[PDB]
Amino acid sequence: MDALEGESFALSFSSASDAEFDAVVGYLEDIIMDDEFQLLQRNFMDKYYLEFEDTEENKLIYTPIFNEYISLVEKYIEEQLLQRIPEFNMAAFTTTLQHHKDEVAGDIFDMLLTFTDFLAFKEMFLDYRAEKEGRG
Repeated sequence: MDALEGESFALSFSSASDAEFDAVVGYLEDIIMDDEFQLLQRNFMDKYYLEFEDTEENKLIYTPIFNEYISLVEKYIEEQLLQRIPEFNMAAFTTTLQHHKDEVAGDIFDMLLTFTDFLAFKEMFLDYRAEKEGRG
């Protein structure tokens, strides 16, 4: 496939349009495949997947555990990005990302989606434990 697009796109300064946005997406993938990231993720997931048990009642332990993930993992990603971008805005980034999910690789964000999607977070752990029993 081949096309020609580039006339009314952007005025003169490209950034939040797709130039800078995409740039961030790249720096993200570099960390996702990063060895140090694989260790940290699996390290905490080893305990988290244990606490998250399929039950009919809701436990209060889910509140502290969740906050820990947002302060440990979510914060980790932010810090790593700021190391090169002191003017980064993770707040406005994530908000717009929700809609930009139509352009950016959805399969990739699906992982980060666990930032608020409690359904993806839980389903993620339950799926991890299922693989331990050999299935799929």
